[PDB]
Amino acid sequence: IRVFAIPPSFASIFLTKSTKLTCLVTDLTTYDSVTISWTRQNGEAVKTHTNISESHPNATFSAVGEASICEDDWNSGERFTCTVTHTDLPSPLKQTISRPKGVALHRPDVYLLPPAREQLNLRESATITCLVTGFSPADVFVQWMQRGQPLSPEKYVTSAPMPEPQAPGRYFAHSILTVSEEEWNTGETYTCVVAHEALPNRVTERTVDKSTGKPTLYNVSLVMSDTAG
Amino acid sequence: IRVFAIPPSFASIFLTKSTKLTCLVTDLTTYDSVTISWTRQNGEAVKTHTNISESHPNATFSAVGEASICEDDWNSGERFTCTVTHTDLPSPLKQTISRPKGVALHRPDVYLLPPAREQLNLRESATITCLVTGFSPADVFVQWMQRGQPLSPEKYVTSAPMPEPQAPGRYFAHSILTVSEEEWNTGETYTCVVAHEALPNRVTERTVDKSTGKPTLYNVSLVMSDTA
Amino acid sequence: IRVFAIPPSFASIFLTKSTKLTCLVTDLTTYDSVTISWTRQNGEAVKTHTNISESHPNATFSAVGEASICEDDWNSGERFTCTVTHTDLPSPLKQTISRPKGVALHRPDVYLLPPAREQLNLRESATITCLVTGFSPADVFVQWMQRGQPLSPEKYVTSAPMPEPQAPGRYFAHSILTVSEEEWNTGETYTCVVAHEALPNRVTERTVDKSTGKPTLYNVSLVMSDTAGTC
Amino acid sequence: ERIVLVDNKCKCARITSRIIRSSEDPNEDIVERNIRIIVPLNNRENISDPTSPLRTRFVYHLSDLCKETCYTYDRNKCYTAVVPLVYGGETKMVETALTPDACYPD
Amino acid sequence: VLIPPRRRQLCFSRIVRGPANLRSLNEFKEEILKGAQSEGKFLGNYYKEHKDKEKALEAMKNSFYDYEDIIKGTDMLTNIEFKDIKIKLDRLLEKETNNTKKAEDWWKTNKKSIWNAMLCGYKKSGNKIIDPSWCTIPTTETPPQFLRWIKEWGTNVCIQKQEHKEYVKSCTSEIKKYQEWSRKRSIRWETISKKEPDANTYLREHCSKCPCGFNDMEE
Ligand SMILES: *[C@@H]1O[C@H](CO)[C@@H](O[C@@H]2O[C@H](CO)[C@@H](O)[C@H](O)[C@H]2NC(C)=O)[C@H](O)[C@H]1NC(C)=O
Ligand SMILES: *[C@@H]1O[C@H](CO)[C@@H](O)[C@H](O)[C@H]1NC(C)=O
Ligand SMILES: *[C@@H]1O[C@H](CO)[C@@H](O)[C@H](O)[C@H]1NC(C)=O
Ligand SMILES: *[C@@H]1O[C@H](CO)[C@@H](O)[C@H](O)[C@H]1NC(C)=O
Repeated sequence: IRVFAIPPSFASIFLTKSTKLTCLVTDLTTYDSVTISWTRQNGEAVKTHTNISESHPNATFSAVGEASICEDDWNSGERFTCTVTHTDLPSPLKQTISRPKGVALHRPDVYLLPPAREQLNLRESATITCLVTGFSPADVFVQWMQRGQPLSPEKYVTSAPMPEPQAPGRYFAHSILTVSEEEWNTGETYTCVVAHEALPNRVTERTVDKSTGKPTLYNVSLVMSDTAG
Repeated sequence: IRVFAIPPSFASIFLTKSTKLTCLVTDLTTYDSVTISWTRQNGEAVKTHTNISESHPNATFSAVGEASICEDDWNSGERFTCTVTHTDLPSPLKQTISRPKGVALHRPDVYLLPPAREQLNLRESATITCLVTGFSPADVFVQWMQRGQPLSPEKYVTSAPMPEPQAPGRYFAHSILTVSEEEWNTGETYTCVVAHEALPNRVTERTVDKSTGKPTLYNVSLVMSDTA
Repeated sequence: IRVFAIPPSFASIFLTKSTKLTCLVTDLTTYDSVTISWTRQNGEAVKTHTNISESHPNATFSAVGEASICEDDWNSGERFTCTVTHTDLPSPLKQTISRPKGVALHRPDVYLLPPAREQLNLRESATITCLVTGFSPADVFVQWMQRGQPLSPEKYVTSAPMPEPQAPGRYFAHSILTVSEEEWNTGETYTCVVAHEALPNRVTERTVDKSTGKPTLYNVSLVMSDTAGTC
Repeated sequence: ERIVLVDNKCKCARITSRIIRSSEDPNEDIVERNIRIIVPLNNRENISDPTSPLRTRFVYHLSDLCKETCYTYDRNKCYTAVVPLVYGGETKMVETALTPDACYPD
Repeated sequence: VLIPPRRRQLCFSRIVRGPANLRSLNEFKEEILKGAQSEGKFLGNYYKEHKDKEKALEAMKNSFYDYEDIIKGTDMLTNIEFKDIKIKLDRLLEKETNNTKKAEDWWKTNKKSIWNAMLCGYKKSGNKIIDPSWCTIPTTETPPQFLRWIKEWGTNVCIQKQEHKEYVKSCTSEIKKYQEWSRKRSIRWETISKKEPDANTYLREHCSKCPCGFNDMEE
């Protein structure tokens, strides 16, 4: 009966390069061919929704309705409303969702910290934590790339955004790429791709190698005793 | 009497942030019953059109009707054509704009070479150079950002994408940026944003700093004697 | 059917010690009706087309003009016009080429950059770029060498001059050579030459190897003997 | 007060045997020989030949320069070598300018 | 707008001009703006004997007002001087102090306009005594000389035109090679066209050394 409206998150729009508007339903009796649809400000017809979930064993059906839209309409503030039409439903239900507005844009600061020297001595793994701090709103898509190729999401785990103590609006995040020390002693890129609305081009990178840092190591080795007077 | 379609290149799409489609009429004067409509294979030419250009003494006007469409939909090759019906030429003219699928997609390997130490020693000005290599489509767009803020296109000059003889299917392009030595020694970090179609994220960055290329190991050994 | 008059490249001015003008027409049918005369600013025409080379794989007509003129005469600013009377052209056309007036002379500072550390880490190829900065006039000529052996023209590719953003009068040019990282790791020296008017003897060269292009390590064995050395 | 004993420009050295008066009382005045050397750190082995190896060793026996394996280009002198050039298959020799700044025709 | 050599004659310290922010305004921007005692190389190195003593100090007056407008809205369009963060370095630190005073409210080269007035740098190398009448321009005066649009213009004729004038009064093609400043007068005339009618009257009556200069070259 009750319906859930899912606005596309920054990860969804960015990861798939397309805007997915899914409308799932919960607490709905199972029945074949459940019809769901979105509606825009002009009420134009949506793309025929597909990939509808099957009838769950718990006698609750989830009718997911996805429509592909151009990013310009959603980023212009135009609002969408999901409508549910079914015999089981007592009457249609309308839920309107739009891009939240009024939040001040702030550029993330992507600082990338190399693994602690202590962790290397354990010889088991190395954590290359990418620190995305000082960004608003609380919607960032942190991704890791090695040698220009994206790394599997299994290796890196990204903490959800959380408020930053110093300022109210600001937030921060993390992303830790566990890699064996052998993969890190040999110089490897390990770029931290950070995608966020406030950035000039919606992306930022920070490369880390064993070479990055490494202050100049002077080795003055002077023999002076050759002088005898 | 022909209409020349202008497919906004990847550089224009990235700079303007939106796909603004324009087809320009050449060597033709304005006539009644002028028609413009972006027609795809499906035929849903329902786009809005605004700011129609007026007749040009050289018979070259745009009659431009701008529209907003997804990047990916255009990448699918919708082949938009602005149908024009003119009194002198009863047959409508078609001008397709689309991405040829034959062209490969090789990601640029953008490299940022700091200024030669021979420039810094002379101590007048340092010319940072960004080297973009290995991209098959000739639609690179390079921006320079200093301290996280874009720099005006005046400060740097991006060489047009030229063929790479050593790689038949890849082109290369460079974009030098010159700053005062007192500014480069300050420690400012210049980031060479390179925007390209083939990139997995459509954008790549390389950072050059005062200390990007430094001798990691100084090995001096003074040997002072008293006799020969 | 396109004919373009090529201004005299300084490479021909200096290395061949002569001035040659080539107003060549291509993509046209072979009728052998070309009458090319390089008329000067004055009424007299210095020279006509010589050594016509029609032979080409495409079998299309190709007539090349020539004009042996004094270098000082070129520097005086006299203009020369090439006229083509081939029936393919609807009407004869004259292509006037003149030496630019008031061009400043500025030295072409040549800076040779090594391949980026990250590029060498790719272990596939290494690109060495020879940068020519702050030169006027825009014309410039660049070649490459390795231990005294000039490389093939295809291996090194150069860029056309473009304006220098800070100095509108000056220009800059960009030449890049690629080699296997093993060749670079071997330490083989690569030398870039720039032939341009502003230089004292019109040619300057700079070289780079693995040990001098932003090297990681400075291996010094500084030794001093007989410190007193009274005299 | 400096007496510049040597100013050899190849093996850059500026030995100055300047006398320094000691405090307010003379008769213990100290004499000092300031051997100021500027090692180039980047010049090639055969400095006139750019294709030669890099100087990883710099001998500064002060006896010899008081009274040659040149290291640093002198300001006045021009160091140069012939170079091969190819334009259309012709290999023409021509003089180079390894120090263009000080080699203007004068 | 024709930027004079204010690009270089401004010798800000590395900290303000660089990306690094400043810790405390009371101690670092404090000590760094004075840290530009290096704004005393006019008579120290260049104007030591090139020109009369007064002009060297006049050039400092130009830098001071330039310095003042860097702190608040100059017209350089550069990430280190205008549209820059150094102006934000000020706003950031004062805002950190509970918005105690806007950079354009106080500390606008008004509350502490005096600084050293660069005279220490003048005295550091030139070692020339400043006349009492000469000592009030390197420090604050009520006139701001109008947002640099007509002061940097003020400086153009003070040297860049009058010295070519006296060269002409001192080959004729080289003398006639001083008319390219006449075309460059047109675009800046358009700029000022955006009080007095045009720029000429400003030189005639606002300025002192300007009337010596010829109003128009015109070959
Ligand atoms: C290597 O060093 C030697 C001296 O130790 C030099 O060789 C000659 O230098 C003179 C100086 O003008 C030239 O005229 C000769 O042509 C050089 N020798 C040869 C065989 O060409 C020079 O400094 C270095 N050699 C070269 C070839 O550059
Ligand atoms: C440091 O210098 C010592 C003595 O000069 C030498 O034995 C050692 O190998 C050097 N270490 C380096 C260059 O890493
Ligand atoms: C460092 O210098 C010492 C003595 O100068 C030498 O024995 C050693 O091989 C050098 N090490 C490297 C890595 O160059
Ligand atoms: C470094 O210098 C030392 C002393 O001259 C020498 O023995 C050694 O072979 C050098 N090593 C390299 C790699 O240049």
